[PDB]
Amino acid sequence: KSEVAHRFKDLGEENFKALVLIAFAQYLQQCPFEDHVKLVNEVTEFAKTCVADESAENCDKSLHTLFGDKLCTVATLRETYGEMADCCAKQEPERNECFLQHKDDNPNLPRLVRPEVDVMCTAFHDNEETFLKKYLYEIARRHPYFYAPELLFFAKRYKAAFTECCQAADKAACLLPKLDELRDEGKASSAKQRLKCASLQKFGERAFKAWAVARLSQRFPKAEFAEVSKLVTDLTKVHTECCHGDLLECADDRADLAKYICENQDSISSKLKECCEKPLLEKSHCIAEVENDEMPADLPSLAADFVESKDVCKNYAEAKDVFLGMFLYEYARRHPDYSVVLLLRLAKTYETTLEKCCAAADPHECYAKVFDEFKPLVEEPQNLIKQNCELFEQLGEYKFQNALLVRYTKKVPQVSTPTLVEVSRNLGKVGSKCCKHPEAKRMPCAEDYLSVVLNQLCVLHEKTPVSDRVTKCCTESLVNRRPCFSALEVDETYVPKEFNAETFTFHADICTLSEKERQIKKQTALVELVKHKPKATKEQLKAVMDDFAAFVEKCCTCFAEEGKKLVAASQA
Ligand SMILES: CCCCCCCCCCCCCCCCCC(=O)O
Ligand SMILES: *N1=[C]C2=[C][C]=[C][C]=C2N2[C]C3=[C][C]=[C][C]=C3[B@]21[O]
Ligand SMILES: CCCCCCCCCCCCCCCC(=O)O
Repeated sequence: KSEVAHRFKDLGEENFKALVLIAFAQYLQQCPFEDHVKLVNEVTEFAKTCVADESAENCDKSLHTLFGDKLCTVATLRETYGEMADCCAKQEPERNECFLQHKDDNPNLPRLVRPEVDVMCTAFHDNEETFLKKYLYEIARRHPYFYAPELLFFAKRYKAAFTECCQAADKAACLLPKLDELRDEGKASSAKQRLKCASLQKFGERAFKAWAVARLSQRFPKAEFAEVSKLVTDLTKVHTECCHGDLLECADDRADLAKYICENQDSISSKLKECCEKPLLEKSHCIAEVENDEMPADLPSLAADFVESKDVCKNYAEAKDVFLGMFLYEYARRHPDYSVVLLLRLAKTYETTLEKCCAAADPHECYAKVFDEFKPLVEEPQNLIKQNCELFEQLGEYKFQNALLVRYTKKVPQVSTPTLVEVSRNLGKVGSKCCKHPEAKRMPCAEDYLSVVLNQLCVLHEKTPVSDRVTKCCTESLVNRRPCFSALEVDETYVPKEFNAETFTFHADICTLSEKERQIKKQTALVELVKHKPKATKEQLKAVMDDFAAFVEKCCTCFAEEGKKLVAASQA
């Protein structure tokens, strides 16, 4: 079975010529684009010889072998990959394992910098195949562990924005907003894939399955616990393998899970019809982002089996993870409106309760009212979402972001100004995205988007530690991470920042700037305003903000004239 030829079929020549490009670009991050093009063309030509004759020359070697063979022929030594060239002296599965250990992950590559809209649409027109292929090359060499089929999914959406906006009226009003959402979603996926690999190693796979049972029970409410438990086991085995870095081994386990799910749709979900009729690449991908199946009508209460029962301590003791997983599965399938972390708080609370009750003379009397403990935990994110979405409606996205700047700078003023501006604007975005949902779908939307922003804040703070309270909340636990950040009181031991005079100086270049960039600096100064006087309160801050609005809108030169009056007047 010639694997290079079989891969070429059922996957398509176009997807083959793109995955081979992403694959080699993830290893040879230093080699130029045109050098990569020949290698993809050479592998494509060689694959075509195996397509025309499966038992031809060098067509009997498997995927890792021909990959490793072609990779060890590029004068890899002395060209950055000196150590990676030493992998050639090994053989499978040591040579490929050696290749994975030498992915740079942090290559000293310049910021990509997008060209002008007219330049891109012209380059996209005159040479579309070369234009898009350079896009895959430049992104794959900077994200060496980004799952290649997933990176290919973004390339299609990248091309869809160019075909529509390049033949339009105001192209920049069409293309540029699509590219930013595309680039933002690309960073979110990259950080999500890493957060899940780090969560697997830091906290162990016992807690990883708990996250998977809850999410899968919400996704597949019409599935038995045994099916959900098997899907969680296989899904964990896939993530454990895909975090090693090997694309080929990750893809095969990822395709076997989709095949099993499509063969057992009648015992998993009713919403996997059009999902399972997609090709190999999209099948595994679409199932990951599948809508929750309809909840089974007339589901009994969890009072019977988990709090009343007759004897439940015996059931919990023999399997202190299965019985907790059955409670999590039954609670999650009934509450698709809860976040995954909320359901884990209820289970962990139900866990700590049983161990204190089953360690008592009358365990039943100890756990007789365990469900009263869940009400405060369910109402805590609900009140936070409603209090913040309502404050978002009466403010708009911008003024909601500024209310978050003041609130979070006063909590941790030690955080750098560019990080406080970035995190607060992204936290305002989850308001513009999730408050447009009803209460039945607001908590999961917030959980998914907050997990992206809160992790981005942590990885920035991890590389440059600054606050102990940010460090504790960032390394506590992924279940208690959000309640940790929301429980931060304002910093009382913080000494006010010194009045840097130039920081509050503006120069009328902000008059004609950029709607984002103009308010980036308008929000940067607001952070520096709060850092200088951390005891200003909203009334005085709304006064200085109102005084700045009249100073900026009118005097737009005078920025030094009226500016000096503002600084002295604000000193109050
Ligand atoms: C975001 C891209 C990650 C790439 C590696 C993913 C490895 C594991 C993904 C395999 C899942 C296949 C679909 C499983 C169906 C479960 C749906 C769900 O994830 O909630
Ligand atoms: N992702 C995500 C997350 C976060 C935190 C913790 C954990 C986790 N995990 C698990 C699962 C299941 C299903 C789907 C997805 C997922 B992940 O990986
Ligand atoms: C910089 C500190 C960020 C703190 C984030 C507080 C934002 C609160 C908004 C409502 C939180 C909703 C969380 C739902 C998921 C969960 O149960 O934690």
